[PDB]
Amino acid sequence: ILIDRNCHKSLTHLMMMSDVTPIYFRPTRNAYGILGGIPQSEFQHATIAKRVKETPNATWPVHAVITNSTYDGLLYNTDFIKKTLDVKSIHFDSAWVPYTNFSPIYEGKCGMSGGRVEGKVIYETQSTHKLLAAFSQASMIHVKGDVNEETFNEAYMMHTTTSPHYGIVASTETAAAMMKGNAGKRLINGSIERAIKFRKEIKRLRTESDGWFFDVWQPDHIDTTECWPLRSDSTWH
Amino acid sequence: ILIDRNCHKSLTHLMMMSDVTPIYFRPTRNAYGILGGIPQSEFQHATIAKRVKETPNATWPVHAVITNSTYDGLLYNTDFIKKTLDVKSIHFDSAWVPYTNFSPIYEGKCGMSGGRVEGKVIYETQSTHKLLAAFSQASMIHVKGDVNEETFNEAYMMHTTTSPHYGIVASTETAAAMMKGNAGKRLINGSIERAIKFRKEIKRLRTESDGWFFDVWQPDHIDTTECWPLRSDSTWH
Repeated sequence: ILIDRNCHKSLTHLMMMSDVTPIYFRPTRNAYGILGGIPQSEFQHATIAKRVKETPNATWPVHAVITNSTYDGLLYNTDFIKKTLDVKSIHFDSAWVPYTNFSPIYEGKCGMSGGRVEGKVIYETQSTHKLLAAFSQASMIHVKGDVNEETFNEAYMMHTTTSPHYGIVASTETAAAMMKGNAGKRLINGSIERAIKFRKEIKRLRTESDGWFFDVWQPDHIDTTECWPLRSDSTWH
Repeated sequence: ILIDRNCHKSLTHLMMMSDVTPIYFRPTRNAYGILGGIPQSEFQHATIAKRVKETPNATWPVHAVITNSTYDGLLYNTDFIKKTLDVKSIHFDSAWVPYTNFSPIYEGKCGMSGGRVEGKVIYETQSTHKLLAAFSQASMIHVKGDVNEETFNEAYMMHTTTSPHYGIVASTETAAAMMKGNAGKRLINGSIERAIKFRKEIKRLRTESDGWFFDVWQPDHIDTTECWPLRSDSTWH
């Protein structure tokens, strides 16, 4: 497998249950300690083949797991990933970004963004309770492609319980039901606009106050409702 | 004579016209360059007699000239001066404080404050055009005591012109006429209150702004309409 080093404890637990072998991706980071992302060089065939070559008992990876976004909300250019990562199944551990479909700001920024990619199956495992409105221990597995229906259904049956809490299930479905229509679009756009307005006054109060004040790790000029790209020609990140 | 070192060019010009001999008072000063005042030790008999003793061709002083206030508006405790300065005539060059009588804030802070002092004549030479409302080249000489009327009238006639500008004379009298009644008291109290309110916001804007701001050389807590005394237990001065 190609597992992100910026992973969860759950992926480590998975690797300890199953007889698999890793190549770890190498994310970047700043002096703050914010876990950034994997460079573009570590998704092409050359570096993956090299890291396969200097790993004992390792073959060509048959699966890839990527934390999209990171813990601090750094989305990837997932179209680049789904085009150039030459594995037969790419998994996006989108625990912190489950709200993706419900605003066109996040177009091209999840596993389910864009159409059905050819030759590989895209997994996305939105943690619905985290950022949407759902009871805890609620999650989803969205696939994109063709999978063996009975084998994958049996694998799903393998890890879940047999008598589930129907409150959690009803909350899991009602979370998506809160997002159909105009009310869900109004929710997502209101949340994003409120976040942007909070960001604008926290930078405003920084320049209004005396002495020190709280800074917020964001581009120096933000005034539009978009995912602000991290540019190499700036140094805020 | 006992002339303040914090003097005007006019007093130097006077000393060059007349065959007199000085003992110079020694005012204090801060690092800003603000001319402070003479300490209390240099108005008693011991230091004056000493400075007479180590000055050639010098006798006991028959006149004293004191700049009250200074250029930066530092009034003296003039009752101390009129009690302990043992000369027969004390002159206060009150060019910058002509408005003294018109608010009880300045009680005990001019030559004309208090009653007729015994044994000496107090002069005060308010420059009326400076802080009151009068045309330029206007001034007054207020005396307090008994003077030789014809000799002093002849000395006054000696330096003034013979055909004066009656606009300046009318403005000189109208400046005092602006201060009788309730209108003059309202003028002086309004000016002092406006000054105090300006001082309170300039210290307020200092703590409101970011980075540096203009400071104002005044006590850290001012909220009353009084001449704020310069205390040895504080360091703002």
